[PDB]
Amino acid sequence: AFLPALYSLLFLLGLLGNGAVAAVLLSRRTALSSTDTFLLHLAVADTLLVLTLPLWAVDAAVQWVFGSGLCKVAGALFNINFYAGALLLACISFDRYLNIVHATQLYRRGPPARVTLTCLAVWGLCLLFALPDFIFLSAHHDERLNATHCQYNFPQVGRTALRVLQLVAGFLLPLLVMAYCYAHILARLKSVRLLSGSREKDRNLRRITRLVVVVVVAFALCWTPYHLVVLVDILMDLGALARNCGRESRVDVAKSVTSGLGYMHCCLNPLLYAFVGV
Amino acid sequence: QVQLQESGGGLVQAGESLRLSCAASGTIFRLYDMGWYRRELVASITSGGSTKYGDSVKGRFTISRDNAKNTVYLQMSSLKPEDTAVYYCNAEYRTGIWEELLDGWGQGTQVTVS
Ligand SMILES: CC[C@H]1CN(c2nc(N)c(C(N)=O)nc2Cl)CCN1C1CCN(Cc2ccc(Cl)cc2)CC1
Ligand SMILES: CC(C)CCC[C@@H](C)[C@H]1CC[C@H]2[C@@H]3CC=C4C[C@@H](O)CC[C@]4(C)[C@H]3CC[C@]12C
Repeated sequence: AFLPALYSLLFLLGLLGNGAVAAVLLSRRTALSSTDTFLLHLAVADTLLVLTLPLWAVDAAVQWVFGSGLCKVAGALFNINFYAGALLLACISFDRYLNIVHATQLYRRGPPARVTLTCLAVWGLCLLFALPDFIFLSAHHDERLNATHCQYNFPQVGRTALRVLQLVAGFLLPLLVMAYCYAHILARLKSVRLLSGSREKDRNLRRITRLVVVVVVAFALCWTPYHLVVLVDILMDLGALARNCGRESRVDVAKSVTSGLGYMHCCLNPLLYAFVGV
Repeated sequence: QVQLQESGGGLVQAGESLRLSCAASGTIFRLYDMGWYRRELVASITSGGSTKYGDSVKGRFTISRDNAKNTVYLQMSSLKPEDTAVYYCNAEYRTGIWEELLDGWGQGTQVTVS
């Protein structure tokens, strides 16, 4: 009813905004800054997750009918959007740390395409980390009175290990890297007069840092509840506390709502690049 | 968006000493530099306590700063009639952590000796 309608609305808005920003950035692709190309790549890592909405819309309408391959692709895309976002934001925050504190940047004055190879490497890591979702997803009929719904299918022995490795990597390497880099950036920026020596090469640096920090705060605020929920799940499966077989509905609805919020982040990004920074 | 209060100027006899005080108020995130100018600098002090004087000053004038009140003071001893001029307080400030550094001059004061 309402779910297909809002899925269609999200698809339209996200596709329009992300296509617009990608075209705007690519119109001047002959020469791009490091921040500009990182934003371009985390937008092309998001257009795919926007494209995959109508599948879930028709799934919520009647039933999944597309097949196993489309299910694998959709699951892999959802699990790769977060990895691409986290790794790209960690790289951009490390670049900001290099520019601010040490002032020894080499992306533009060094090798011509260091940024391109870094992005290719993070794409490779994203695909390698998404392989477990590629290999363990199928459209099982489940024999539930015509209820062919996409779901994982594990031997139940390595599910906890896979979940804990996913959480550790994707929410503890980028988290620590970004926290350290931004702590040092703020410490160096609260107690300095001029970055380099100028008043025209210092203002734009602060503007760029403002844009990047609002982007990463939006990303964290959108993608944190899902990982907190999965952390609660993995702690529950290890027999830590609060196992009572009564909160399963709560964790399921929490997973659903956090997945919805992660889907909304796609349309949140372009308007953020729109109103601030003009 | 910065108000500068200047005090200390007025009538004084020759061969005496005077104290000029300049204070800054408003929505300021931080203050970095301060100084006094006649179009040329006479005494400048940074946030780190370093003091710079012009070529026409033989270390006679004393410049001090108080960051608690964000107030700068300039003491001149053994004044001369040639010191009769107009002195303008200066200040460099940042109004926000993401904002450009920019400076705002003061109204100015008149100093006359003998
Ligand atoms: C330090 C505070 C916080 C916000 N921040 C500020 N910078 C300022 N300059 C000011 C100011 N008032 O001047 N305030 C603030 Cl909060 C810089 C970024 N930082 C982190 C950066 C880390 N991330 C956590 C995170 C990141 C990525 C992912 Cl995947 C998951 C979780 C949490 C946010
Ligand atoms: C997970 C599976 C199903 C999705 C397939 C991965 C695709 C979408 C990835 C892998 C290689 C990627 C490309 C690698 C490099 C570039 C060059 C850049 O200037 C524009 C984006 C572009 C062209 C990337 C777009 C996304 C891309 C095509």
